[PDB]
Amino acid sequence: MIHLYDAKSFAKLRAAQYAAFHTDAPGSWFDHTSGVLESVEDGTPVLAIGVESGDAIVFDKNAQRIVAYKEKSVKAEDGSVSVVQVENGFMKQGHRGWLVDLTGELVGCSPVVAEFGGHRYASGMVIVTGKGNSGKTPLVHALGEALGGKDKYATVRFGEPLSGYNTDFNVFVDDIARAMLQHRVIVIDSLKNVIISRGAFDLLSDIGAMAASRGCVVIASLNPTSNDDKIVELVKEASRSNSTSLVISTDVDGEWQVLTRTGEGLQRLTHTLQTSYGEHSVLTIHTSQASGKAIQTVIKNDEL
Amino acid sequence: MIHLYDAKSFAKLRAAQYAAFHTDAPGSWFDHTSGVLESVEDGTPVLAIGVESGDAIVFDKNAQRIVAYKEKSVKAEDGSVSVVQVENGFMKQGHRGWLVDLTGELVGCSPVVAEFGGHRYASGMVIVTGKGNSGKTPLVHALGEALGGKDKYATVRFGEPLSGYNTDFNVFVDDIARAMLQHRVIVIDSLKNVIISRGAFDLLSDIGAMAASRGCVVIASLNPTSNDDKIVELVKEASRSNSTSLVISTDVDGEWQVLTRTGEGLQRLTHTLQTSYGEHSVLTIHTS
Amino acid sequence: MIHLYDAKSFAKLRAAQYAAFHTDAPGSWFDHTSGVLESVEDGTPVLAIGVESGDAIVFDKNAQRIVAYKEKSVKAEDGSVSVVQVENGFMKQGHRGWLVDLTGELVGCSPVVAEFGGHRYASGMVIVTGKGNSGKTPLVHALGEALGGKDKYATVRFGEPLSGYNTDFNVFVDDIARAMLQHRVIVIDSLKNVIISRGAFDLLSDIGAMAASRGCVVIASLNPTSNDDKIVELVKEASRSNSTSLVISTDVDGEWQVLTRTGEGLQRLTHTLQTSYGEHSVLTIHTSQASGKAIQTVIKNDEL
Amino acid sequence: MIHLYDAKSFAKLRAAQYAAFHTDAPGSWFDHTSGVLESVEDGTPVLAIGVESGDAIVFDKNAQRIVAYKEKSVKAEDGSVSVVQVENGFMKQGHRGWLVDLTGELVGCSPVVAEFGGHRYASGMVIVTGKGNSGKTPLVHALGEALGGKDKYATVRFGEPLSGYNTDFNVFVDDIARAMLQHRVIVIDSLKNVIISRGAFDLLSDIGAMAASRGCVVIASLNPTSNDDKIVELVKEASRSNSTSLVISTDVDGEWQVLTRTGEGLQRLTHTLQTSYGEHSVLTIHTSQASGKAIQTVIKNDEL
Amino acid sequence: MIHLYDAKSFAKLRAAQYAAFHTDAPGSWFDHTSGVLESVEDGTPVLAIGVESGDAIVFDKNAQRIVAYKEKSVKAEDGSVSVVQVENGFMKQGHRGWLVDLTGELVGCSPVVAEFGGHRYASGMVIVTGKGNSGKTPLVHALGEALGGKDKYATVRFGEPLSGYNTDFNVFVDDIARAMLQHRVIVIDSLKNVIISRGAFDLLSDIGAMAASRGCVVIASLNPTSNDDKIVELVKEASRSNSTSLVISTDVDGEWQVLTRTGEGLQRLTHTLQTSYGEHSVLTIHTS
Amino acid sequence: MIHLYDAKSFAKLRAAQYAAFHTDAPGSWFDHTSGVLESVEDGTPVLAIGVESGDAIVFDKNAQRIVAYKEKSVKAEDGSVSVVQVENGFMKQGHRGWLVDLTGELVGCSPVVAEFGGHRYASGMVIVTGKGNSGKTPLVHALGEALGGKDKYATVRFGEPLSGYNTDFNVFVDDIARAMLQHRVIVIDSLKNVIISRGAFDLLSDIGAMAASRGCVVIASLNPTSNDDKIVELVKEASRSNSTSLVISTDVDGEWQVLTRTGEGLQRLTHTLQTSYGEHSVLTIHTSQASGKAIQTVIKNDEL
Repeated sequence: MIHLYDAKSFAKLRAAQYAAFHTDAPGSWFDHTSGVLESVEDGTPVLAIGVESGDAIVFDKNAQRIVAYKEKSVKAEDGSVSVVQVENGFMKQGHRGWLVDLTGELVGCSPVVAEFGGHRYASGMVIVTGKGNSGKTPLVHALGEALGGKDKYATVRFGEPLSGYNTDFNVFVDDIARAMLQHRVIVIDSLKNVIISRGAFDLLSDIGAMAASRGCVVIASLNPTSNDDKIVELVKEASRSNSTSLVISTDVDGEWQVLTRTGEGLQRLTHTLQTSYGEHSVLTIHTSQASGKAIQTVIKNDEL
Repeated sequence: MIHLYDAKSFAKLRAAQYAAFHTDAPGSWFDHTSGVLESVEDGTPVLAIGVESGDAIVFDKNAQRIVAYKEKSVKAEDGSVSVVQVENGFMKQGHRGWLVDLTGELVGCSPVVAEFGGHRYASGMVIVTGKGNSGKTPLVHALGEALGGKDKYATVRFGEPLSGYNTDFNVFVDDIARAMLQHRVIVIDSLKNVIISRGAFDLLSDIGAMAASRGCVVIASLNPTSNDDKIVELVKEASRSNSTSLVISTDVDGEWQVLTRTGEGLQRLTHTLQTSYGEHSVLTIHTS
Repeated sequence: MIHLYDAKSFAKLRAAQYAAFHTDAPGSWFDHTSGVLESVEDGTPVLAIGVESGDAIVFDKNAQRIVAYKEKSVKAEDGSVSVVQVENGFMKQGHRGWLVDLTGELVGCSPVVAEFGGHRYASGMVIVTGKGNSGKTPLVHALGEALGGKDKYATVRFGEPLSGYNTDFNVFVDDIARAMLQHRVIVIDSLKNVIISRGAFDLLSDIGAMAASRGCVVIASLNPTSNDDKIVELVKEASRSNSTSLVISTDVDGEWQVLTRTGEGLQRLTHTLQTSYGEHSVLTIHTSQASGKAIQTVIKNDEL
Repeated sequence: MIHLYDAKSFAKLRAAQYAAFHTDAPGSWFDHTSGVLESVEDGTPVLAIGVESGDAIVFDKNAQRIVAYKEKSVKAEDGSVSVVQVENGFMKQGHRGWLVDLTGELVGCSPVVAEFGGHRYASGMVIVTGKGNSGKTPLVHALGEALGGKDKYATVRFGEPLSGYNTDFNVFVDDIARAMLQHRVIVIDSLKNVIISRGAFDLLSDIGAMAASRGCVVIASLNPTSNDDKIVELVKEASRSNSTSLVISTDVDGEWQVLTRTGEGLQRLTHTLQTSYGEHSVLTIHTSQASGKAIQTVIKNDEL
Repeated sequence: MIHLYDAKSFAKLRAAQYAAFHTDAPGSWFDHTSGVLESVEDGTPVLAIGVESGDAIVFDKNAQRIVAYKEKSVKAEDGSVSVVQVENGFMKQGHRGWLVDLTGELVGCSPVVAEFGGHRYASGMVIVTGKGNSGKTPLVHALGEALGGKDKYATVRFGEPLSGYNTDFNVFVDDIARAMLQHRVIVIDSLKNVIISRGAFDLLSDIGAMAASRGCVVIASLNPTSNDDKIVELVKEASRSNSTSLVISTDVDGEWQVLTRTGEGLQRLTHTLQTSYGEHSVLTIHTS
Repeated sequence: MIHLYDAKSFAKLRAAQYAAFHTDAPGSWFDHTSGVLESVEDGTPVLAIGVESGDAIVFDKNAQRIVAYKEKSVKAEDGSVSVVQVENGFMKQGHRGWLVDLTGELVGCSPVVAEFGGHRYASGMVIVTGKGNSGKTPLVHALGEALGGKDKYATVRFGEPLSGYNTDFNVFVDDIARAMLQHRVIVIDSLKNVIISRGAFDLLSDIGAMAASRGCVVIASLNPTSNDDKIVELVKEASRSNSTSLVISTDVDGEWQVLTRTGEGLQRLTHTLQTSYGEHSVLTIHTSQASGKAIQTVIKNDEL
């Protein structure tokens, strides 16, 4: 909905957003939204996501797909009303995204999802990319385990010519919806194929907000494979504007750079990671500042 | 409708337009359209805006969506007639924009919406863009608070990978319609996606006129993300063409340039703005 | 319809076309077509114009829209037959343009619409463009008043972010149809937005002939805004082939160049205009030859 | 249909094709096909042409449109069968082009349509183009009158911002069908607009064969207006492959070059024309060899 | 269908393919498929080819179009099954190409279609193209007569602005299907338009295999009209890829180069041709 | 489905994946999946593949096409449910790919399919390409026989202007489905034509995963024919991201380079092959290390 502000209310918002990343306890936001979801009336639609065609499928708090649901409206303080209606397995009325309020009026945050090696990591979407020798697959799995901490991380596999890999986009969005409804740390191996169908386009522009709202982190690998300037720019765009955080390889082997957006209008931070391989290519992340928008695009032409 | 003129009537129009920006009391136009809107019968369609598909949804004076409305025509002096029909949640007959006359025959204005730091600002749409380090988000919020003055400003959020951000275009136009119906100062953070679906195209070419007619100001940030090349001249200009006013960053950090169209065929004015950050990235616009 | 000729009949046609611009009394053609329109059977379709979708709406001699009209045919001397049928507010049979004969066999003319400052101006469409400091809006209004002479000129406003401006294409074609049915001098402020939907394309290629046939003049402003070579060429094309006359700014402030097509196969003439601003930006046009096709395109790359 | 040949039958065909242009009496082929058309059963479909949408309308020998016609088949010596069926004003079964045999087994000709100034001119389609000062409109009218000789020539007007000009494509194909059914010499002023909808594409690739089959000549003006390489190549293509003859302007004022295809597999001939203007821009063509395919494209880059 | 192989069966296949071009009697493959086609029940679908829209029409062994045909399946050794159903003039079930087995398990051949001037020519599709003065039309007709030998050659005319030329794609595929069903040597003058509608795309990718299976040769002229730039390498190559053989003009007038694919995985042969004109532009191919 | 991991479970997965290629007995994975397929309830859908239009056809364990099958669901441990429904010969509910679990939780492998000349070869898809004199057809047949070993290899022929070649895409996917259901070693001669319709696009992104899951190898030839940078990049993409292994020609006659992905996140290996021709062009492969991602793209510009 829309929000109204004056100098005072705005200043409070910024302070709260700042705290959501810098001081709140890592993962507390995720736990809180888990609570909100559990308190739902059962059978109540909570998440809508687009399939290949552009239509949307809906799920309940238990990641179970809803096939039929009679029109129902809800009026917010905004005075605005939201309507949800599912017919024959597809949304007839409503919008893509969370169908239940998880954020209240605390919007524009990058809720801290975890802490590792002395650094705080944001929830939302993290694209792991770059052009070079450093492999993205080992990195996403190492980051998943590290941010998972005490918890296991969920792995969504898509579009790779390996055994057991799903290659159907609609099964893909199904795996993603379930993962965000049930886990704090999610790894998507290969944003390839996607990034174009309406579903792929919707996913690319929806996933970050969905994840940040839940307080979970989606770690997706993306190889700037094709050097075709039409998609090379689609990679730099996805990385630039559709990601909450970015993890890119450097010219030094095993070294990665992490660029993270700490919140609406807040500063973008950066830190470095060193890594090394163990047996069977298992990667380990070793454990022992702002970057202008100009320095940011300097990082972007790396993908070019 | 169409208007007829001779040298005399034209001269009067130009004088009236000039006054609408230069001498009228800041925000008086908004108050006047508020009065007109309040006089509508309730359930009577007042605003129609396009959704993603190109279809249009309709609202009453209370920002309530109209699902069903039997055909109804209205004849003007122009001799022309307007018709409005809503069926199953979508407009069957009518046009996009205000469905009620707010402007009378005073058209082609950039009604003054506020005065700040010694400068008068126009209503309509204001695009804040440019390439560089100066952040657009802090600027639109600072501008919203300053132009809001004694009133709070409304914030419409869209398309950013942050918590609580709506990314569905249809919810977006809904937020925008409600905002223009109820507030004088509106901030849209991120005109992404738009600038393309038919809805996005309709929005870009309708919003400025809708806002100027109401007397409200829509302050929208637009990052020339697509490319970092001096293609920033692309979205710009295209911005300058569908905007009542333009606010672009300069090569000096914290400094911005304001270019404003004072009216139909009138002079385009320009002034500079100096700014600085406080705690938690709150931006402040200096005033002489 | 089609016309047959031999050396003699052709020579007569050219002489008549030449007179329609050079010797006829300014505005006489308009008065004549006004007469033909008034003699129509009432309720009889006289004008058809395309809406955004590509369909067409129809009007009667009083600029009133026709919603229902049973099939009716008419056979010309050409032996050919025209049919008109309106159903549910849209043309079911017929063509875009004038549905009644206003020109007889006198075709291919640029009927003189007015005289001012010692120059004759043609009816049809006039595009006012150019890239520079000189503003198009003040010029179109000054030209409207001047060519209007004793009569007022009509103003159609479209697609500008100012108060009271219509931005819906279908309302636009409605204003245009009514203007051409009722006035001799018409100003269209902003051909922007248009110039692409089927309606916009139809309008661009129909309006000049519609206006020239009626004997009215449509003065439209067009800023070569975007420097995107795909539409910059659409501007040079519209100006080159879809305009009866062209008014372009020069490198000297306040100075404009008028290029006018005097008729089918006739010479394109050119003259200059000097202007100055009064109070509230009101512009005034001060009052005190052929141009090859090569010199013509030299004028075109100005827009490039 | 398909034709079978051996050395002897092939040699006869070539001799006959050669005669159809070089020795037959000018205009005799037209007279012959007029005879074939007059002997048709009345109400019998003879010509089908595509409208904007891609559908086709049908006409009888009197240029009258056929709205309903029950399925009817005809078996040729080829063993193949042709079927024609019109329903609700549109062809339901059949093909675009002549629906009646006018050529017999004498195919691949460029029937001489007329003789003037000591040169034989071919029937089929003639595109008058080139980039320069020389005007196409005066040239097509002068060529129409000259080739018309004792007969008047028909003029089809389309897409120009002048009085009385039709701008609706469907009315345009209607005028063309009627013209080819009733006259030997036809002038089309402005192939602009066309040259893209399915109808425009069909017209461009059908008209030459339709005209050559009838023995009539269609003289069409085409300005290489837009210097947009996507249509500049569409102009060089239309001129190169869709025209029976080409008439292009040169770098010398008033001079034109005529390139004509004399028949299937035969030599392309070329000759020059000198012209001058009289009163009211009436143009006159004054009256007192093979060109390789290489020299031909050298003529083409003139349009580029 | 799919075929299985081991070193031995594969070696035999390659030997058979080699013989199909190098040692078999010229034209024997055509005669053999003629025999097979003649053995079909009549009214039984044998050929399916695509029309402009992408749909397909069906013909019997007599080149008669099949309007209605109730479903009927056939199981092979492969275990796979083929189905054919025609409804209202169009194929409802089936595939494009030959609907009857002509080749047996001898696949991947370029069956010799004729011998002339000391060279063996392959059946299948032959594209005649290139940039330059040498005219394609006279060459395809001369080649048709020479390969026809004792038999006349069939000529399919399409898309040229000359008298009696069909310009409707659907009539075109009809002429082509009939030609391949009834003749060994076919000439197509102008593969215009094609090289795009679905029908044109299907034609380009089907015709070569259809012709090679039958044992007939389709000689098509293709003018790289679109552009005169060295883009003649575009249509070419693309020609070389969908053609069994290529005939391209050289920089010496009257001289042409013949590139022919002798079979699946076999060597591509090349030889030169000298030619000259007689009366009325009749072209003659010199023979040593 | 999605899988959860912690350091320990992840390490076990990597060890198992490593073994699936390096130590398991060549072809054992294929034999195992053959077993799983034979245990299916008969008439039970096991494979779905896309046809030209984008729709999908379904097969049973005997490579027989399923035309009708009433909705049936299955719940996995993931909690997620899969549904399959076939109506009128096309899938109404379900996804493309294997409709039965063949991999269990052992995902992301490149199951060894065979061993030859001292090298292990992976299952999945192998694209044989490169630009040069070395012919792809003789190489795919030699590799088919070699990897086939004691078993015969299956050959799918498509889109070549030779006798007996199918050129209809839908018959093509039918041959491929049957081949993967019944044989370990498959050769596809010509991925030309494909690599664009929805079916072609689906095939390109599905086949590798389908094959790796079954444990069979699909050896496909692909000539980088057209030097049109829009498809030349589609070739480098298909080779780079849609292949489990790549076999490319070098600048030395008869020599080829084999690049193989050994598993999810594992190292890409490379070795060389020497070959020579016998009689009738029968090719023989003579029988007597990691390559960075940088060296990998250096191999890619060969196709450019």
